[PDB]
Amino acid sequence: MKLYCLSGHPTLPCNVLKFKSTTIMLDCGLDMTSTLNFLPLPLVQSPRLSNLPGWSLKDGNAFLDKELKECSGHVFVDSVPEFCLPETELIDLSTVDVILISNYHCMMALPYITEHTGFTGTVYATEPTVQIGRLLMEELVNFIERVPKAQSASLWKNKDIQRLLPSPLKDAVEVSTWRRCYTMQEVNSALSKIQLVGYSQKIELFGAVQVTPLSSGYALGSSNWIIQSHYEKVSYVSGSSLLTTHPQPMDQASLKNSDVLVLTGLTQIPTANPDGMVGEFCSNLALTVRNGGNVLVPCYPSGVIYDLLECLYQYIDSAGLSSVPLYFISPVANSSLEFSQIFAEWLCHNKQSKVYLPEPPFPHAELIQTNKLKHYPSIHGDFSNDFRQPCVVFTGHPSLRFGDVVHFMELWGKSSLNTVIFTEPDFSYLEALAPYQPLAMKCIYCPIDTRLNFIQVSKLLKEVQPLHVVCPEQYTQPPPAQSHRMDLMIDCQPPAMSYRRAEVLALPFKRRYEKIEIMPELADSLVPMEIKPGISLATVSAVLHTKDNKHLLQPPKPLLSGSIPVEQFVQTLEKHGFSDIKVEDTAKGHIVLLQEAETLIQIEEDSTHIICDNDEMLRVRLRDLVLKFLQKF
Amino acid sequence: PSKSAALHIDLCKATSPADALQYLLQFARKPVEAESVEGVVRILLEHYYKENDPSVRLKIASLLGLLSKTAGFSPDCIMDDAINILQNEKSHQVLAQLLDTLLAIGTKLPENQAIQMRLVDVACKHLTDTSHGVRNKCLQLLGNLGSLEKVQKIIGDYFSDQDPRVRTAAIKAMLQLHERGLKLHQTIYNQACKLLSDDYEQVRSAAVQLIWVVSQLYPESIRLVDDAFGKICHMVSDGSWVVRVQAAKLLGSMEQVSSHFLEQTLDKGAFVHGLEDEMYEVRIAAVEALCMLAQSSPSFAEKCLDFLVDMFNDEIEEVRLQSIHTMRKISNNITLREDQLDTVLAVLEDSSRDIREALHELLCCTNVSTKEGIHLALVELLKNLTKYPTDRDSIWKCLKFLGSRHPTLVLPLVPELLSTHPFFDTAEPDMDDPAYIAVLVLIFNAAKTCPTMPALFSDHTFRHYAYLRDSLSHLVPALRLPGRKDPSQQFLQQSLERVYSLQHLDPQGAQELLEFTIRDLQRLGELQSELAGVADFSATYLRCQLLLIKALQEKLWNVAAPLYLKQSDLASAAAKQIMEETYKMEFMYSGVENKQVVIIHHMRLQAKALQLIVTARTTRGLDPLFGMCEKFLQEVDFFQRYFIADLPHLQDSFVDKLLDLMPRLMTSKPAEVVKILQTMLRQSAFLHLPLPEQIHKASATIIEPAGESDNPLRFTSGLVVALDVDATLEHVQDPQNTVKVQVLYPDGQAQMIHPKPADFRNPGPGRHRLITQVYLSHTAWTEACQVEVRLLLAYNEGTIPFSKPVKVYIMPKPARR
Repeated sequence: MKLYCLSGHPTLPCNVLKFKSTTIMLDCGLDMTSTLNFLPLPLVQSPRLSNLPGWSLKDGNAFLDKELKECSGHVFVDSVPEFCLPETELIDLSTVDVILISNYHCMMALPYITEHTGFTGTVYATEPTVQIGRLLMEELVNFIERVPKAQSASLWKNKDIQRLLPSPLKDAVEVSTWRRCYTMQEVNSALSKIQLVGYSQKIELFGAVQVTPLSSGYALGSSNWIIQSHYEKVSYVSGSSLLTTHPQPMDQASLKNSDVLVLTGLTQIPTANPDGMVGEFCSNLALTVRNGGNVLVPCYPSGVIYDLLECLYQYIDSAGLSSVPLYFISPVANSSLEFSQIFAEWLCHNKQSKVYLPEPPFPHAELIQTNKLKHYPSIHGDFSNDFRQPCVVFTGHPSLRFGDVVHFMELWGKSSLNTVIFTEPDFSYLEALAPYQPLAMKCIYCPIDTRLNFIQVSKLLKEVQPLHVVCPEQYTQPPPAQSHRMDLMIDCQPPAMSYRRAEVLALPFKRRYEKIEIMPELADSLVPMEIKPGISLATVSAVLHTKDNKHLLQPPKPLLSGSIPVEQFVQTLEKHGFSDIKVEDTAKGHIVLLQEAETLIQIEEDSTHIICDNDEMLRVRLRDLVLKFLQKF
Repeated sequence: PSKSAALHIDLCKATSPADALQYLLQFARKPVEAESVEGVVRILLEHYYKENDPSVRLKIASLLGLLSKTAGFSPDCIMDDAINILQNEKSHQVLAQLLDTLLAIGTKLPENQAIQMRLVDVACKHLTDTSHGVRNKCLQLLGNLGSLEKVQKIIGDYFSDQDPRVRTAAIKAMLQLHERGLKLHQTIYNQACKLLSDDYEQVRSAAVQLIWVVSQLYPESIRLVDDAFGKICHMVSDGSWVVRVQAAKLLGSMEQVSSHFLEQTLDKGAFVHGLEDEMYEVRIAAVEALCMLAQSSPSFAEKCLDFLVDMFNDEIEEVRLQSIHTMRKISNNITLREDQLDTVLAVLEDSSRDIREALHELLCCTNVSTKEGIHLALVELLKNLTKYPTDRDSIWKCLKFLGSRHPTLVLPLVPELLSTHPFFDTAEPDMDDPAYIAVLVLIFNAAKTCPTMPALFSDHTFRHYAYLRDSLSHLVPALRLPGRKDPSQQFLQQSLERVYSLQHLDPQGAQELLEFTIRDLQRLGELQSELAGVADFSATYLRCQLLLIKALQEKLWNVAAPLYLKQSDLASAAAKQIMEETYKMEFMYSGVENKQVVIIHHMRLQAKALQLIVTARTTRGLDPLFGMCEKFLQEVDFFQRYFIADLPHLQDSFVDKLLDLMPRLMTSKPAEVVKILQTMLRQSAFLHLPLPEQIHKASATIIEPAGESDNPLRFTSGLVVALDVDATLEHVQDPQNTVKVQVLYPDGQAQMIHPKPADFRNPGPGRHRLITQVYLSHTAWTEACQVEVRLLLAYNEGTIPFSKPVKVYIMPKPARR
């Protein structure tokens, strides 16, 4: 019953679980914060990025002038951005049997583990999760592909170079395990081994275990999983929004009567207020378009931008700003809005009741019959002859290192008239502006997070209280920013547990009570033999048919208990025909003698001892006589 | 050393889950040992073997197996692993570690007998765990350790064990046994045919493979392959799709079957259900199966013909492309009576470029026996031409092959297809209309065999035949119409011998001979095409020698160093041109070996000597000249080190007698060194270059954009435009790491675009096709200007040009508001 922890980032987790015989590896998150350590990838070269001073160590021995280059007191390594994979060498991942996927945010690491290990098993996920995961995979591989960069940087990974590097480059874990991006073939192959599961589909694995999802509400298609036998249940929650959102609401019913409630995937910033925070979004967006000038929004193709669009649409009807247009620039844009439109039964119950009426669930359709939202695959085409200053532009990857976001982060990043609106968590705000400083572009950190914070985490834990709690130390230890306050933590009173990156934890509950099935002939060939009130007993003897990890019982030793009374023994011997039987007493037992069959029997406390002659019928008669004056176990 | 230090650090720290796991992970992730001392480190792995916390032991023995994968150890590691398996058998994790180490050791290097594959297999078979602890993985252990070419009984009784995972691993062991031969038996057929209904996934997808392999072993059961193939066809109808892929593919591995039961697949039912269920996997597997079993069976092929014409509306480009392939492979003695309408209207699509060229490949290899089919095919392909004036060469090829395949069917078409009015004079059609040319190339490719066709033309048609024969000789063939009824090698050798022998001249005469032979070699390279590469190679070498001699006789070495004319120097740049030319020899030219390499490296050493002496003449700083002398001497050291051989074959050269005076070159003032280098270059002998037998010069032709288009590419300021470049590469080795594109803006700033290896095509052995998109952006212009695009060849640290420039008009505009 072993939890192997392979990911150190709190909300992009990977956890192998050796249960009965299964090796269920929950979630495959690809840590993209490592990509923040590099230079961006512009589709057309800028004079600013090309002409930057190369940093030199004070020793001067290494040829790291061409390796890493500095900008405004911050240095970055100049190559293709690397990706922080989990340990594929802690355990042999070909022995991983079934991979479970919670959401599309923890699916980006799937091609690495599924085509560079030997994993011959199957991966299970909900079909919204696989569709938006496919579109995000194509997004990432297209943006990393467009203008190729060769990994010419290698010497910064050795130990003495990296401890002689300055900050933030010291803050990097296992740079040797970082691997370049993945290609078309393992995109196609990684989405072939996947299978389509439904929300709380009672699905069995290998005849041994049961897995099932639940609604999470973190995103469209997000799932919280349960691995259970009939007598134990370990549940894995990764991302939930019990705050009012668009997808199907969180389930609180299959979480209870469980022992482990692993708290993967909480909020990035506990100190937030999403309704007022998107109010702040509408406020500064309105201010910037009112002064006259575009706004830049780094965004994923899916997720929270959908919610943003809704309120932004509404805010037009409150602002009288129908003149400014809305642009969505992404190579998966039309398919993203399509899959937003279609995956509708997985939304809320009242949103399902909106699907009852023939109306589009997501209101960006109403944005496109009003000619407000314009989606384009790329700048290479229809965007050139339709662009309108000022605008609201939604761009590529929010890490600010690859996509079309780098082009609009240049060009327009020269005047204080414009602003860029960072809205998505798990990417550091000041670190994203680090290659772009010095800079006059207005910046507002306005992050919208839907994941539950520590107050409702406490409510969840006091609602469906487990036997054990598993979480990283970032939930136990006070956060590095607001370390001065104790309040926003995990607040439970069992001893909670803490896992770091690449750690082994034994779950302290032992399997002891398993399950067996009986065919009815044996069930009818059993008798109850009630001896002590309330507590029945029965003798069972069979053979056990073994098949498909669900054991049966088919037809093809019970022992004795209870001290025998000597007086009743000699009385029933006298009444059965035996005669001239003499009894003498000792300190603790009795010696009884039958002259027939030359029999001497001694009785003591929890002890009987018969001694007979060469007889058979009297011997077995004494056997059935003494075994019927007691209780069988 | 490092392994001993790591072991000492691990023993000193001795933390249970902290130091051991992190230390093992760091040891694995940092580097490989790549030495025999790692085997000694295996003894260090034996030092930590006797410890608690078996996760750390599992990681340690995984590291031991990884070290065994480097082939550092041999039998000692095998004995240690056997001792650990026989002693430290403690639960599933240590069992996994030991069996992984045994599997690594068994396939590490030897894979031989004498307790290298037999004793380990016996130990694995004797240590079967009670529940999944080793069972699947000890079965694959006994798989990869074949005992002798006679042990299948232990696999045989394990077809009916508990775990389906262990069933799959027993299956994979049976696979790897068959891949080594081993003369499989007959009862495996019975154990396999009882193994279809396992009532669970992931075994049937391989049980179909077991049925295939024991069926194609030998067909003797009662008839064996018919029952097995019927079972496979039954498995085609399974609900799961992976088993359908496996069933279709593994019946596509079959090659023999009874004929009548093969027609039974379509009527009274496998292929009637085997197509229209799933994505390209099942469909492509089934149609590759019908490819092979239409190739193997000369009969049946009308049935696969009309089971392929239905599946044109599958809305997958991959399915369309591979469907065009699956009927172009089976187009032998097959005609199209009624099913030709859909296959010619399937061309109607917006771009479908690969689909269109595949369709033209299909149309030139098909067979048809009707006249109206020819009429409809011609009018539809002319409609294709009038809708896409892009692929006239491809349609000229397919119409040529269509005329050559069957001439007879188009004889009545000629009175109808062209204006042949009986009494009215037929006006001369437009010669430059590239649609009449296609029907002419049909007509005159179909006119080669049939005699009753010259009488049916007109006078303008014979003059059109004259021009088509003289212009496009590779399209129309020669007819019997009454209207239209090595010295270079010896010359190159004689010229090269005249250059090599005639070297005892006045430098004026040597310069004149060199210049004449340069012009001769360029003219020979332009005239020839088979020997163009060798002529250009010799021209480049003699150009290097010409510039070296011309720089040697210069007025710079007639006055003293302070009396230097900076502007009048001609020998300064000559070093740079000969340096670039040495790059040109060792990276432009395809087929070269070590003799050409050593000669052009020697010429580079002479080039660096010329650069050294001119810089010594220019400057007066003692430290720079001393330093450059030190770099030059270590370059000479590098040259003699890497080329420690071939000095006996190359005689009386600059470098030979350079190394003759080598220790005095070590101990001398740098002025003495540079004067003796001047004296050294004056009687430096001219080397002979043995030309390689097969050489070809690399070059590129950017076929689009042509650059003659007057229309501008128009976009908005600060935004990007993508112009598609298609270029043809010939005789380029490894274009993926070498060839790049360069964009010169008319403002001076340049862009070096690396291509994608996926966008490189390979249209044959020697020519490649680069198709990429070039990304351009600027900050608005006042009129549409000329942006330069050129393909560059890169090498390791440099880039040199090898393509003709092309120019494009670009118009960036501001926004309207």
